[PDB]
Amino acid sequence: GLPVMNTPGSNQYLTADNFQSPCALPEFDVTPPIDIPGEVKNMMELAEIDTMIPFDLSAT
Amino acid sequence: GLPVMNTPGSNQYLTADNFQSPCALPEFDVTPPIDIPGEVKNMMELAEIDTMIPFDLSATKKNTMEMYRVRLSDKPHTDDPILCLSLSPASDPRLSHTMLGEILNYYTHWAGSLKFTFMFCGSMMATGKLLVSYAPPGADPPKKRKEAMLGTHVIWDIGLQSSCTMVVPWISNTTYRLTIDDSFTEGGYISVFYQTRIVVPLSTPREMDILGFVSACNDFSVRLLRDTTHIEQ
Amino acid sequence: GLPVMNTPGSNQYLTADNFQSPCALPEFDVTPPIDIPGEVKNMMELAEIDTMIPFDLSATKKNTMEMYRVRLSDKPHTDDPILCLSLSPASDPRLSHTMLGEILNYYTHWAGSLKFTFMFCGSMMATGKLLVSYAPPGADPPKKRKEAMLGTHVIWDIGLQSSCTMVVPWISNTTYRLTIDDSFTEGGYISVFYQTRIVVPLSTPREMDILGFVSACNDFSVRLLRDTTHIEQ
Amino acid sequence: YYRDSASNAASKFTEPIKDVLIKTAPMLNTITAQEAANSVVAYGRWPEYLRDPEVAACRFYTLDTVSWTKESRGWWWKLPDALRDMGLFGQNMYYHYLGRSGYTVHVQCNASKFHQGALGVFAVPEMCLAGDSTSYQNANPGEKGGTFTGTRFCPVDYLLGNGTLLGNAFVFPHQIINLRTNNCATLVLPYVNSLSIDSMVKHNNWGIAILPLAPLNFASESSPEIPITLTIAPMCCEFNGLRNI
Amino acid sequence: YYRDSASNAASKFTEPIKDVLIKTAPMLNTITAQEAANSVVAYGRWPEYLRDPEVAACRFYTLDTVSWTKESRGWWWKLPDALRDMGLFGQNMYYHYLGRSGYTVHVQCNASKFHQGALGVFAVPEMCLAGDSTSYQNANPGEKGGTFTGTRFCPVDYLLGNGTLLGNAFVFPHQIINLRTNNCATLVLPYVNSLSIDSMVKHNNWGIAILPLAPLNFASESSPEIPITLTIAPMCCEFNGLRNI
Amino acid sequence: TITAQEAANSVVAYGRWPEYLRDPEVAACRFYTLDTVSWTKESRGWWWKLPDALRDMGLFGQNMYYHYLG
Amino acid sequence: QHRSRSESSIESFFARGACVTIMTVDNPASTTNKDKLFAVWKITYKDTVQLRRKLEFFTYSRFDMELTFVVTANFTETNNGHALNQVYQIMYVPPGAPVPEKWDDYTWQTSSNPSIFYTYGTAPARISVPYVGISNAYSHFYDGFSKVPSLYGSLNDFGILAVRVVNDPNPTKVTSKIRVYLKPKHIRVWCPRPPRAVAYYGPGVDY
Amino acid sequence: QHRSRSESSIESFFARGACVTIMTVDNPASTTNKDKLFAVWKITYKDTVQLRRKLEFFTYSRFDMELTFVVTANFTETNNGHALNQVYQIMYVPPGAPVPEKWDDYTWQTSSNPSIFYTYGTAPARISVPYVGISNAYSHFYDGFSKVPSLYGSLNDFGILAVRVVNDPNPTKVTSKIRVYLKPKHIRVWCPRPPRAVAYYGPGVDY
Repeated sequence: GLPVMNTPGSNQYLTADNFQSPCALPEFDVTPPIDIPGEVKNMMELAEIDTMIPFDLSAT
Repeated sequence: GLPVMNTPGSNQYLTADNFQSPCALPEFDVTPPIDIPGEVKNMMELAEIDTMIPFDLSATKKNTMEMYRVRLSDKPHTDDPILCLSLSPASDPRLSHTMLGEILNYYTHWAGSLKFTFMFCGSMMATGKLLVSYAPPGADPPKKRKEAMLGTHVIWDIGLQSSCTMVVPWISNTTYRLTIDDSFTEGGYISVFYQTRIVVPLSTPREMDILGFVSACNDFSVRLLRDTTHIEQ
Repeated sequence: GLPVMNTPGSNQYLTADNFQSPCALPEFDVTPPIDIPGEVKNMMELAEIDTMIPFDLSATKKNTMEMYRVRLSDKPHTDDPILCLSLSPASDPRLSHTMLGEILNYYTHWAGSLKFTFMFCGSMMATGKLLVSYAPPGADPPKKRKEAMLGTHVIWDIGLQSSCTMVVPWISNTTYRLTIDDSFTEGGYISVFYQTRIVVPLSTPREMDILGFVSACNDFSVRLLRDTTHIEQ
Repeated sequence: YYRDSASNAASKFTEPIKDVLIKTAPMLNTITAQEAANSVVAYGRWPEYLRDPEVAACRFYTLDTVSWTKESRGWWWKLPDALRDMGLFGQNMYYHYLGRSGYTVHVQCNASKFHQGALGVFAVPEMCLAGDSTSYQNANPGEKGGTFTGTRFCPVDYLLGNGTLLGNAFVFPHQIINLRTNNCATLVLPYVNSLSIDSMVKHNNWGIAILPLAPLNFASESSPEIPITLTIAPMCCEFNGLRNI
Repeated sequence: YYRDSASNAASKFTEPIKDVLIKTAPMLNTITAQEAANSVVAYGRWPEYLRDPEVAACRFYTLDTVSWTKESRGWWWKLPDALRDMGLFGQNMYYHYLGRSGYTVHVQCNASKFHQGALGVFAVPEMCLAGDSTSYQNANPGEKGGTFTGTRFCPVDYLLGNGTLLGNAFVFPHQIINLRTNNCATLVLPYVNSLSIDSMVKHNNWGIAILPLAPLNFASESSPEIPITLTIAPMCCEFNGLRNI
Repeated sequence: TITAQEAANSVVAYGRWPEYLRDPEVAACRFYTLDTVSWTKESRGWWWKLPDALRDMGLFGQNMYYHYLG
Repeated sequence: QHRSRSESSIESFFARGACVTIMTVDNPASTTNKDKLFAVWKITYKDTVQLRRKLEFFTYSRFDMELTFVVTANFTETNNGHALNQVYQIMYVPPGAPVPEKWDDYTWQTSSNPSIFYTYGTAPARISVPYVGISNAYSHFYDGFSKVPSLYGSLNDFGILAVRVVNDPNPTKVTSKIRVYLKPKHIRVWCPRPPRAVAYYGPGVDY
Repeated sequence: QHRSRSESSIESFFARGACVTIMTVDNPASTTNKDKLFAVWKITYKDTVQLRRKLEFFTYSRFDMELTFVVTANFTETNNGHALNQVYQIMYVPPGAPVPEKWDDYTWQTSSNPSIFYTYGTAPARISVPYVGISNAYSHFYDGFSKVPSLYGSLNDFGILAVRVVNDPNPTKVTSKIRVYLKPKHIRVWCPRPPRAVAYYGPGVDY
């Protein structure tokens, strides 16, 4: 058919790759999401929350 | 899905290929580069830097400060050149350790012009004349000042100019020449002769020194990269 | 990623395929070509060069200078041809060693016209007539001058023309013919006959020589490349 | 194919003179005049402020002179270490966390018309030296400087102290003082570092080396040793992180 | 797919006559006239200067004649070696590093109307000969030339000295002198070499061979041996790398 | 180019500039620097003859010896 | 001008793949219960003469890495017992993370360390690492100290490579070697310096 | 005209792949410690009769090369011990560089020499070399000498091919042969000459 050449790095599994995969349950309808109030989109939004500093970690 | 056929040369690793590869640390932000001053974009830009020629690699004056100086004394001369230098930029022991030599040692074919400069480091009260002559390829070096005078030469007047420049052009049947070759025994020569004695006014010392520098012009080139460095024992 | 299916004929090496391959010396600058004069772009351009036909491959006059000459003597003739040559460009021992023969020996099918030239190398004071006749395919060669006169022929007059040309056209049921074949025993013949004796004015020598040259016209062609050269013992 | 771009299938060097690029900046005036136009600007870059500043430190600091005899092998200093005790520039150096600046170095030699010799001045960036074995005491000799040596801490002159031949040393920004032609040299060093700003107390941006290419000689009964003077002026300084005292 | 192009999935031969292509150049005038229009231009290329020159060497050089008897087998010369001692052309040859030029060769035979025979003149590029075993003494016989032989250094006539049959020799630029038709031949050889210019002292561009195709015969009491003369004229010469002397 | 700015303080003999013969080599145009001579505290003088002094200097001498008139 | 300077460019002069290390691992016999070997190697160019010497021409540098792995194996004794196909884990530990100290350990579990699983007998494994550094360029020469009255000339940190065999022990001991081929990419350099001679070089600027 | 001259063209007449050499290597037994064999062969067309004879029709030539490698292996003794898959290193040494002289040597390390790593049992390895020469064309016949009062007819330099087995010795000796198939490409020729007869040819123009 179409001529092709296999480059190095084929038939390997890299745990950090981003490839399309075959779906196992096609023709399945998922429960739609609802508008729950508190949505977090970045973990820095959690660092901007004031929290008390433990000043006395002495065993006592 | 799509029909495909596997050609010869698949599932092989060629150490000279240029293929896209999978990134190992995606979603990572790299430190941006800053504007550091001195940026080098080609290794020929380093060959165009004048560097001193070690004229005396003799074991006596080897790997010291005396090997870069040519001494002009008061003793009578025998019509022989002060210094004669071959034009093998990568096959002459006195010219292979310069920056040009070390950039040529990483390649196989070279081609272009060269430029030499001589600097007189004597007294301000001295006077005289020197003859700088260039012998083209295929001609054995001259041995007397009259022979060199009939060729291509310049008279450098010590007394009104302190430095003399000489540009050696590019001559070859081929477009490129081999850096390392044997049996060539050509490329030309550059020689310095005593056109006139050196005169001093008073008890001024009669021993002077001259230095030399070599560089490549803006039409130099190299190709067919070759590296042979190895520390094996 | 993309779904693909491997067809038959993958991971095989076919010595007649035309696929892009990975370069081994990228970032390398090649010496540019120059305009050398004599450029050959097709091997048929070499078959259109006239070359002498060895007429006497007899062991006596074999691999010498005598095998290219046909001698015209003063002795009486018997109405038999001076020379009769078959038209197998790659199956006649006297015609296979020419340039045309050696280009045909590298192929299997050939087709086109041929052209023969005869040159008279006798005296300027000689006179006479010769009959050059062409026998088409499927006809046995003529044996008497009268038989050849009734066919296709030309009378060459030694005395006002020194060279005679004869073009053999292309006749075949098929569009191509095999270079090497057996049982064919056809293709025609070219024969030379004594229409008239040779007359000389004085003690001028009565022995002359004639040479022959063969070439292919501008409608010749070959195909189905075949090579059988081997030095094996 | 891939969005992250780690894999997508892929005259200014030879010590430019001041007049070439920047000629409208003879603000140097007043230790010398008319020699500012024959100065070399390292890498063809003029010192500049950090785009998107003391006044007292703008002055010149004339270190002690050094005696060039018929035996000396060379001298070297470190920048900014050499100015760690010179007034307000040193004060700012020691009482801030970060600082940056360029330099202007003027070298002068006092010689008569009957002296002969040649000096070379080299400006090495990140001039990591080495002896023949370092500590913080060796790499920072102060304004006193250090001295090379031939065949304590004293690198080798013909190797420049770092294993590389002296002849090639001309890759670095450099200048030549030939007593029969001129006796002054000027280098305008911009700020060179991998970081946009760094702690001055721990890191030496530049090193200055002075080496006699041709020894000193003179007519009989003359002065047997001539003086060499350095004058350093910081340019476009700025510091951050001011401590007390 | 790939940028480097090492893999991307991938009448003028038969000794043209002068009048065909270049007829406005009868500048040859004055060893012969009206035979310059029946000359052959090798490969249909006229000698030309090196695009993006002596005058004395423009002359003709008439070598010695040679005697064609009823026994000779052939003669050969090398170009430019044959002209290594002919005045200023040889002087320039020996006192330069590089040089290039084309040639014009005129061959003449003095014969009466009662002589018969035929000669062939061939111009072989890079005419590497071989005997029956070479040194520099064999490949360069000078203006004296050399002689082929039949069944010292003497190649084989019917093999042309290089193992290939004589009959095929007509692939090379050639001409035929038939005593009953004409007795003069002219070849205009351009410069042929893999390099655009080369050292003349070491490399022979062309070789000229003369072979009797049909032996010599004549009427009784005539001259038993006739003379053959060569006349060579360099064209569009130029040299570089001039030495002294 | 053996000297510059001293060509304007030169003397032209008899106020006549050399000229071609009205109603030409290039190599001989060069300069020929003979050997120097030592002026001591005893010398009395030196003299040369033209064109004899240039009878062995390259192509000018060659032309001199291989022509009838010049 | 029919001559180009495109073969002396920085990319052409540097971007060439060369072997930097050979890492040995093995799968031992299931009878003898000695520990399974694993390989650890810190990424550094100060062991290959050619690459280093070509880098010391300059003082500041930037580049990405392209790493390829060539794996070979062999039986280490004459036994008729054989082994099935083997899978190798090749873990890249970025600069700043813990290094494995035992063949079985949480370090071969962390979601932070990216790994490659390579099955013997297929195309060599390959990855690309970007420019990882806290400064704006690597520094081959550094005139500075960590602590002032401490190391004289900063050292560059690139990461670590660890390798092991996922398969559990067979009844046959089989030993494997992985050769790492490194290729700098998108390289830039600054501030040229004179080159050093071939005197075994040295660990620092010492000689 | 329904007949074409496109099969006598220069490309059609020359551009055909034929075997030029067979290079033998082997991986010896791990008991006997004899040196591991490696193969070296200088690229030259003066050993294949057909290609040479087809080239001697002319005097000046230009072309690129396309090289393919067909590898085969076999056990050389009746032993039950076996071997794992083998990887072969095939190094191309351009014209002018040193040639390997021992199986382990810095020549199989230089970044200048490009290598191919080929795993047994997959598609044959292939590369393409460009026109490498200092003149503007190859010369099959050269009427000249190197030194004038020295070799009579220049010789062409194409490179060298070296081959070895990366795997360390197994307990079983296995011998391998690599066949090289060469294909000229983009070929041009000049100045035709008469062809020679089949007289074993010769090393030069000698006969």
